[PDB]
Amino acid sequence: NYKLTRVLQEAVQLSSLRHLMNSPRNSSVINGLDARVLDLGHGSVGWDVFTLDYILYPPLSLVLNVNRPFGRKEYLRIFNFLWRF
Amino acid sequence: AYEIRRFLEDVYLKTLVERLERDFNKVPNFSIRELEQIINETEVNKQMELLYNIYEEIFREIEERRTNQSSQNESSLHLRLMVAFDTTVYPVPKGGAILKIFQQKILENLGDRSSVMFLKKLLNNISQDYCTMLYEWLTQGILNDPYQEFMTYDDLERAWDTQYFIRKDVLLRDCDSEEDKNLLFKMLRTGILLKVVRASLQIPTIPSNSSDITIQEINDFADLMEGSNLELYVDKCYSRANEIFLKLFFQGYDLINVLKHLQQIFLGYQSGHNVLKFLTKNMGELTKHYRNDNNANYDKLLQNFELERQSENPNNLMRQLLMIQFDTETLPQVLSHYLQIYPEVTPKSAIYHLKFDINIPYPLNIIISRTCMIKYQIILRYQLVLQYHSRLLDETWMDLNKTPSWKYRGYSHTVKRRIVRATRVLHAKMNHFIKTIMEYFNQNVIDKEVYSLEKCYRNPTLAVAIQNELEGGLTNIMTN
Amino acid sequence: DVPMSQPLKEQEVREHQMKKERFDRALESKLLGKRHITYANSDISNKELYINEI
Amino acid sequence: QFDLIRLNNGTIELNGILTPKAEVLTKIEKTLNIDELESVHNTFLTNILSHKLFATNTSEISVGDYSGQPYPTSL
Repeated sequence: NYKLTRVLQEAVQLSSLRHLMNSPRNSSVINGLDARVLDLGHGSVGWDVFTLDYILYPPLSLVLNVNRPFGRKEYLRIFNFLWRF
Repeated sequence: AYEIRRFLEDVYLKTLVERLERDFNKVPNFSIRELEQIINETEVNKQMELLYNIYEEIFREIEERRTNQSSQNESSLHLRLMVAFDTTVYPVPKGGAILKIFQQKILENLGDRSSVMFLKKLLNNISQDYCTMLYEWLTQGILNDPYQEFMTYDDLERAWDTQYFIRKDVLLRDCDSEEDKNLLFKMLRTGILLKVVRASLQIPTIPSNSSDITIQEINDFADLMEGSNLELYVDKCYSRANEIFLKLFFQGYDLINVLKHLQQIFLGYQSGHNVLKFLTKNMGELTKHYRNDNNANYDKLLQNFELERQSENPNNLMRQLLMIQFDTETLPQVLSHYLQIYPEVTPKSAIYHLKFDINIPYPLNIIISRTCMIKYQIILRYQLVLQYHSRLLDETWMDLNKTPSWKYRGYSHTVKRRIVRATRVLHAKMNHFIKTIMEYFNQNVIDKEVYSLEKCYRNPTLAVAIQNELEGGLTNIMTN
Repeated sequence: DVPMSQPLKEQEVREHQMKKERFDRALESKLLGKRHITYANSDISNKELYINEI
Repeated sequence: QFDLIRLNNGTIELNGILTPKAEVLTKIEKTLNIDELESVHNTFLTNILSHKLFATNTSEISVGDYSGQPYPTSL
């Protein structure tokens, strides 16, 4: 739960998103990449619990509907379905 | 009151005489009902009712402030601001506390365009001197406030450790939300920086050519307080103030060099040899007595230090001002006042009580505050402890490889191992641990923060930004 | 559908910032604070208009 | 140029305000006046009589141990 942020930084560094994280201007785009830990009870495995998210703050949180605290959480369930694959 | 008397003399008495008395003396068919009609037509009744409503509002305010005697922001601490709030509730409203009454009246009269025009002209007339004071405080940092009215004021009527206050009662905006506090403190900081710039150069005013960002006078207070107009005005004033202040420090004071010397004194940056020299000349005293023993004659330490300072560079104002001191509290007990650590669990070595400090001279104590100086001092005490134990292990290695008693090959071929070999192995482990801790600290925390600060003053824009980088570096170090 | 956790990178950043802020607040408190509160003990008068008794 | 004030408690500090390094924004000796010359002469004479081997007849004298006397009395 605290190695995951370092894992995320490294994955962004070990992937095509490294041109975005190490950009002089668009680093703020990846600054919003955060992970969330689901709650499916005891005896779960990090595979069916770990999900990615994106923490948007204004003005963008007003324009881009991401997993808002009381919405349908479209991005989260889509990410679960593709996480299976 | 001047506008009230001018209204009376030039409008009320003019109406009275030139209409009522001239019709009472020259106009037949005049009568009391026509008297009241004339009064109602010339608007004199409406304008006088407006003035009397404002007077009654000021009177109820005075009465509340006379009876309500049962009375009693972290941003001023989040920033390096030796400024307090003056929560005094004065007996009569002043300045902003009356401009707010007038704005409230203009609101309560929305729809009566004649009353709104009258009250707006009244506000534009009354607030002219307040706009003058605010313009002066925003473009030259001058505080000419003989009637205790402005948002802020200097204490202390040598005289450089000035403390500002903020009269909460006379503020223009209530200072409750976050943008209002941002604007208030931006005004305060603009004035403070401009006063600093003006006091350093020993000039009475800052020439208008000292920056490309020129500020105009406030010629309409109602418009200024309409909306974001005040925010932009204060933003321009703050930009000009920061530009001039940073020009002054980075060119006339060489603040880069002052920070370099402060990092050489307290961080060890590019100054390891000076610390080693200090230790070699003072290796015996910093371990003596495990304390100051009965106010021990540790004045010899101060004499050694002043002797070294005599041979220090004269153009290094900071080392000329460096004062070696012996604080009665150990470094861990000093750290316990800010961090979740635990004190000793008996006197403990004198270097644990050794410390340094500098009375940073004005104006350099505006950016280099006392908080960052305490951080420098604690960091230097820790660095001195580390370098001191490293020098201990250095001279121990020296005595282990220069005393033939230890190089001697012998010792029953059993004593040699269980004594000398175990000693050398434990000493090697101690040396590796100490040197590795010092390496990690110096080149992964201290070096990182020095490099960050160095990045900050590569074409900066705000003095508060430089203060923030400095304090954030020292906090990253002290919270490491 | 589930009571997921708060962000992780944001959570740890907040923890670090809170450590720094606690340190800075303790440091300010040790320095008698940089902001305080006052009441005014004295008032102006003018030698052109001076007074002594009623 | 750095006129430092030093106090008996060891605390020191710059005298007044730190002037900028000839900062310029727009575009003749510095000698001494009468009171300054007399202050220089009196400072010379005091510095000579304040020296430990001249200071006598006061309580501000530090006494030399192993004699218990002020140094000028011994000399």
